[PDB]
Amino acid sequence: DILLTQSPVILSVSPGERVSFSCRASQSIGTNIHWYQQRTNGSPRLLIKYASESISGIPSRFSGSGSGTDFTLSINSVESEDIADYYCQQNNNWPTTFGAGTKLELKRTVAAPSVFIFPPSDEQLKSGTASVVCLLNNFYPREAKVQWKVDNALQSGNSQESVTEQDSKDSTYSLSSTLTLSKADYEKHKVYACEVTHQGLSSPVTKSFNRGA
Amino acid sequence: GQFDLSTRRLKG
Amino acid sequence: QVQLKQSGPGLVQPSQSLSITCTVSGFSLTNYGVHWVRQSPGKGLEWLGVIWSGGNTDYNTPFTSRLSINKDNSKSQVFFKMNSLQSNDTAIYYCARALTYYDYEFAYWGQGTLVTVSAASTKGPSVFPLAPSSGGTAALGCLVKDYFPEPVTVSWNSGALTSGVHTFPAVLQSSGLYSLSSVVTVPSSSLGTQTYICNVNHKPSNTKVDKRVEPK
Repeated sequence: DILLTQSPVILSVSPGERVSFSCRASQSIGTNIHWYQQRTNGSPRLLIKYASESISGIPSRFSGSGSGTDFTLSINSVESEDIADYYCQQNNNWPTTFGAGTKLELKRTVAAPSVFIFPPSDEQLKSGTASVVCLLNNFYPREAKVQWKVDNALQSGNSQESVTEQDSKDSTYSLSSTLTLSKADYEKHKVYACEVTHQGLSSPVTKSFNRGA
Repeated sequence: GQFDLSTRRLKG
Repeated sequence: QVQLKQSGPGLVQPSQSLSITCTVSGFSLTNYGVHWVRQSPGKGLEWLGVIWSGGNTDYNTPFTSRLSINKDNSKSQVFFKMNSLQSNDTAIYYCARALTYYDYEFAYWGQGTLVTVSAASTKGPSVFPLAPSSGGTAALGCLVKDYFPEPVTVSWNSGALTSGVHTFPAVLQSSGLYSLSSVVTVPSSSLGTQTYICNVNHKPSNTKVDKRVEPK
């Protein structure tokens, strides 16, 4: 099988800049290479066929070149909607094979998160489990810290984080931090606090509630 | 570098 | 309008077999081959096989003995079947169609079918409100907890509300069950006028829940 090597693993640029993806084949494949774009939760989308040929409905800022073993996919002026992974495919030799992909990330100005805290619903408390959710919305860059405190006690190991991929329009991330307690433990305490640290904040922001009001 | 089934995106 | 629509995601027990149906429209199976491609954490994008216009099939080498592709031209359906699945067969499976009838330039894809190979059992989620509470922008959401396997679809107000929506990637709990939240930001002034419903659908368990989310 032909081995296709894509580089780099991750690309990070600013909007309006040009960007290139490399795809190298373990042996000559003429111009028999195709390129695909994969957005978050999407199926692959065909960008270029046979190294350089246009595809209907694909914006003109996408192009490709190369022959033999060294191939290049280019975006001459990147837009936020280009946030995706990019794969090459060879079909000079059976079976057709794909590269491992390059990730394209977009830079943008620092944006501080908007922080919200959600107490557990009474509905969930009926089940014997309490979930406390802290939301960090529309921020950049991705790095952030969530510190949980229950009655001034540092919580450790009983929370989980999930981060969205970059937004295709404003290039921000959003983060959810979920603190899970047994209903018994939740009823034995009062002050539930989420503390958020981020480059866009001059001070850590704390959202809290007292069980009840 | 690996495909993540939750997001259909490359992660590490 | 060329389209390919696959059957729903689901669970297959280890050593058991996988069946996916690909229904096409906008073209005829008698004029085009239909390819099958999967995408897994282990091996990334992986071409599995193809059934050509005239009924012939090609299978990628490591799948010759456990792969079977059939079709019904009249019904515009292609049937994919793979035997003896193991854990690393967990992947998203796509059917795809090339630009020309003989080629491999995949310009049209199905929406994909996430197949989870596990011995565990299907479990529907519980949906809990993330209620807004007291700069004119309120955040609210739904907690979609304790389901298996992936995935679950979440939308807001039956598709009418998409702006400001964030549906977070699911996370695996120590219980072996998944959980996720879906949030949305809206104007505070609309909380007394507009209804906010998250529409949750866990196809592997046929669990559909509409959860109204109100200020408490």
